[PDB]
Amino acid sequence: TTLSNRAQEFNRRLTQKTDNAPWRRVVYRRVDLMEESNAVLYYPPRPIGDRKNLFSTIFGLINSNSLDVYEYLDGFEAFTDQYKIKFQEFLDRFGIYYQPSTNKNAELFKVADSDIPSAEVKAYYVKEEWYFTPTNSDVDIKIQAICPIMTGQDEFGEVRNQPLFWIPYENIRPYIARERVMLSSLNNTRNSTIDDFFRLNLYKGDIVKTENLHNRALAEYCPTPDSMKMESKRIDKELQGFRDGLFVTQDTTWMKQ
Amino acid sequence: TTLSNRAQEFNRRLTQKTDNAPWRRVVYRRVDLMEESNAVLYYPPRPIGDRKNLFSTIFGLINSNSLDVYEYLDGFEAFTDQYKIKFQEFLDRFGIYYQPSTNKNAELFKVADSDIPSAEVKAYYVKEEWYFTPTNSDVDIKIQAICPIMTGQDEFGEVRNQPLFWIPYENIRPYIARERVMLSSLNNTRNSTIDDFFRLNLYKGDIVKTENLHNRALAEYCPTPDSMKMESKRIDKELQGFRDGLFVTQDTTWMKQ
Amino acid sequence: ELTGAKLSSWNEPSPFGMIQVPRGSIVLGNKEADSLWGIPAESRPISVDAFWMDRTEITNAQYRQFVYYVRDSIIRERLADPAYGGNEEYKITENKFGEPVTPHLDWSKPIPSEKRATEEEIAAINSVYYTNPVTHDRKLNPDQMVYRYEVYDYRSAALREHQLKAAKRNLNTDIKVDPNAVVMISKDTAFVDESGNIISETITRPLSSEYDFLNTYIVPIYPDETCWVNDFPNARTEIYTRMYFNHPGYDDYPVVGISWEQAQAFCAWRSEFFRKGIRLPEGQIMDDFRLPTEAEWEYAARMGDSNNKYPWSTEDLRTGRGCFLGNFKPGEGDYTADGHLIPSRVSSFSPNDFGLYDMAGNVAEWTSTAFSESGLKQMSDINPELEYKAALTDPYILKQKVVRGGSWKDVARFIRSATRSHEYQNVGRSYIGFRCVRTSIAFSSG
Amino acid sequence: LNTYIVPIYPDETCWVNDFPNARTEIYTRMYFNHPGYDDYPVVGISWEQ
Amino acid sequence: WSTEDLRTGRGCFLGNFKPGEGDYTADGHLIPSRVSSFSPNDFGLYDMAGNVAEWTSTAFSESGLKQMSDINPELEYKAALTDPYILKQKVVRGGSWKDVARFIRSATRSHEYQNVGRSYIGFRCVRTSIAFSSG
Amino acid sequence: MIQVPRGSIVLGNKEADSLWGIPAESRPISVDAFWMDRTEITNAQYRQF
Repeated sequence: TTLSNRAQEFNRRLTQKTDNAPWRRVVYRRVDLMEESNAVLYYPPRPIGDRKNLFSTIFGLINSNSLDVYEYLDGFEAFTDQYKIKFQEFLDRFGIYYQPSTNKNAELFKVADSDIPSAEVKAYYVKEEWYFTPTNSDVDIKIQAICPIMTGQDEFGEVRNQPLFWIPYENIRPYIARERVMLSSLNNTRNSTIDDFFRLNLYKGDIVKTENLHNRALAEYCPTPDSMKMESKRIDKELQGFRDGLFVTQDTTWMKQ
Repeated sequence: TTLSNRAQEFNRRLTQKTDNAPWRRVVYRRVDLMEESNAVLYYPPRPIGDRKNLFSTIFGLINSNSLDVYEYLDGFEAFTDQYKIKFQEFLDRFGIYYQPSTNKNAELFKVADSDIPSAEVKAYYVKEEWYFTPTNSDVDIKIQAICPIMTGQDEFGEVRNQPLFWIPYENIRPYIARERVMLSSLNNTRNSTIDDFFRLNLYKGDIVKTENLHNRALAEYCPTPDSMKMESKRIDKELQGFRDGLFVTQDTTWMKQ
Repeated sequence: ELTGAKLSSWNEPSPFGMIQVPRGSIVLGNKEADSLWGIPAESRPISVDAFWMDRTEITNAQYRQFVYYVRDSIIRERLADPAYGGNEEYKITENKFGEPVTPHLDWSKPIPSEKRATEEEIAAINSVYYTNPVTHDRKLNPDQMVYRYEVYDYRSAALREHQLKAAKRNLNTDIKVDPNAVVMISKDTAFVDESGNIISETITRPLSSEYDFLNTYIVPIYPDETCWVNDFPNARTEIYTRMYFNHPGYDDYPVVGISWEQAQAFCAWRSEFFRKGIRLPEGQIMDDFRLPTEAEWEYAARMGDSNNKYPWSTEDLRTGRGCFLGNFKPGEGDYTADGHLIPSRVSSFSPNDFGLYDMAGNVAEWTSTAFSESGLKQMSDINPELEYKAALTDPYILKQKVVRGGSWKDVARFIRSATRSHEYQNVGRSYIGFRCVRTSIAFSSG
Repeated sequence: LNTYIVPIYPDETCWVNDFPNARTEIYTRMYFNHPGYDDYPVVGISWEQ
Repeated sequence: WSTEDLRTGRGCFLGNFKPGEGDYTADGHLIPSRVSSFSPNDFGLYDMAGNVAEWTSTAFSESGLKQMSDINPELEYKAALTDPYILKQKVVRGGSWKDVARFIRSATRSHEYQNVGRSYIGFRCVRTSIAFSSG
Repeated sequence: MIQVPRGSIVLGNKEADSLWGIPAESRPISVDAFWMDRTEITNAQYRQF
């Protein structure tokens, strides 16, 4: 139910504020779920008991009309009243059987146990920014949005990748902050929560897009999957080359003289 | 709304006056928007939220009948009552769908979200003068006018460049002085405003015309795009050779003797 | 012409049995994750100020002295009550000059002896003791010893939202402030009722006057000696329960079973006994004792420089000739390879550089932060300190406090200086003690 | 002619407010009062003062 | 200072500023330190960079350099109460113990509002003189 | 107090830092003579005020 008074005090203190910053950059990444590191979100391929993966929880909230998401138009993204997504258009396009329910407000639309694709979702988009704290002068990361993409079969056997919908981070912060999942394949205690797995920056991936003034995506200037991967390594050298160059801890020049 | 009394005091003090000058020259330049340096004006290829590029703001003001522009007749340019441009002739010639609006004074003519070419405008004309301050004896630059040109498709695939209309700098000074845009591709804080980006002389380009007594444009004496570019380098040597020659700071002659 | 003015200067005494820790910086966390265990890596650098520290853990003698003081206070309270006969000599409200002021209790009249007193005095003295019909032994009743201590909260009274007058809440001029501002605040008070039960409640009321920041608690102080039997099942630990706290030959052995609350109660009590004796008239605001924070502990153990992963010179557990540095179990069921099975006598093993003793092993140590697996990233670098005072209505998950350093029950992996363990705030065990620290006042040039 | 009115006491509550989740409370009370910091720098003065 | 290196001849730091990540204490002092601790510059000024920053009497505008004349530059604007909160920022120059080694460069701009103070800004006073050119 | 003599200095830096996005800027100026405070305003003086 409702949190206590001193509980609400703790939350406002921990929220990150980016009102002023003299260096801020935005980067988009593609997190792959078939590598061991990112397997954490794909632990139950199906609903068993209380264990639920991320996509299973997301579909759970929206059936209760207690959450909001927006459609994905190519190129630009903005979260306004107009782009809100109606359930009926979403359900029909992807092909899932649905029936009117038995309770008016408990469930919007009856969903089957396995009709919901929980094992087919394989890659996640994460939109992050790196910012410079003014009062403390240290670098830090903040997450804004998360979008899940899925794969489907086609006549020519074209492995298609299609996005489903965007998500704001704040709307999801409270639902996921208490469900427990493991953290490794060789240790199975449910120590950590999914909320903490984004905060500590434990996912890996390939940089897909960066905010450039010409507004172009990486692929357009990249010819093949071989050549595309080469670009990411140099970009990661720019961000990491910054953090080393900002501080001057020790150089070989002063000692010798 | 209205500015405060001490606000209006600040403006009149900062305005540049060229009433007297013993050396003044006028130069026309062609600023290209596909180079990184001038990309600043082409950040949103389309209207997203509040972010708006320059051309998007210009079309915004004129729909409210709070701004004035003039047609571009080849060769001579003068801003009088006769050459003012009526909206209907302008709209029909370039091919945009329009419909009568719902409010008599709020909007003159309904425009679509993407019918307005905001991604097709690619080059800007800037008309500037270099003048010699009498009371302080230093060189400085002032901007007078800005005209946007666009590109269109044609049956023979002739890349056509057509101007749209001239603009006086003063009429635009107040509308653009508060909208914020970034200043680089590797840093994305909205520190500066478009008003300051013209003042500090941060655009680059190729000199197109200079005020010559025969009144001729450069192209007429230039045969090919190859030969045209050669002329600009020598002109930039004349303006820069002036600023060095006016002051005598240090010569090797006095030291030796 | 603006020469300047100064104020009277006062010194900073050196408390007894204390040592000094200098300033510096250390790297928190280990960079190479253990392949076997599933714990991922973590790292973050910090810096910390100066502060004194206790050489040895809090022994048994000191806790016994605190217990005797509390018992004497309650006895003298019981003496002057209408039921047992009120003596006007033990409680004074009349000034020596002759005026009326707030009452208190006098500490300059010796307590009567067991049999040399009058009858009613004997019946009064016998009021706190306990008797057991089956075994015929007398012991201090556990539930009749309570201690109420009042502490203020300065840091919560200086936030920009906490000021009283409505004009200073927001400094922007574009956002006005309506006169009717509502800010919700919460405090803690404990009420003793008519029949003699302690009830603790949390009240939330609008911010009107400054009394709201005051806090007052009530906590029983007797140690939880029944921990030995409960923690270990199917083992003959009954030998230590009865003896550990009473026998005089273990006076200088470590304490055991103190929960978090009682630890704060002792830390708060030390201040009154210190101050009532010394006088610091002009411009010497003294800082009270408190439990150490996480960063100060790490900095104290890691010997300052980041190379040392253990609190000794080298990186080997054993010594030059076949001896163990710490009182910890080195072999499967071989608790006795280190020399001692139970917590041992302090000052038995060699010290580290600074001067601290028995830094790892023996008993673990309490800490004043809160537990969260993302704890390292959520605090700023200078003087990190995450503090959360729990409310009674919150679930049982949100009141865990970090314990750091390990103890005689831990394997050789846990005695690494950077390893986290959590224990609830309401339950004590058989392998946790505590130690006290104190913020210092020194001058940078010296 | 101009005339102003400005409070002059220094804004000593700055230490706690600027840094969140850090134990800076030690300096607030002492920085301006203790006699052993008389020759240390001032802090918290706004433009007006 | 004389050279272009932050460190000195034998392993010491000139200014009270943070030289390492979270290593505020490599410079010797964590809080603002005692004045006259570090060596002076040529003229005679002391503790010129680091310790606390310093107030300034101009106004903030990203085009600030071009808008003032060369002799005795001074842009002054006294704000009125009815103006928005944007137009009352004043420049602060020199950096302080919170700043990284990039900000202690003598030519670097920082802005802070006129109504709020913080924990790393001080001030110092100057005075126009009357002297004779021949001497 | 100490004395500062007349002269001229070049304001701004000509080589922009590659990492940060700040562009270059430069302008020369000259300034008159003026006294100055050796040390920042200490605590003793503000207390006297």
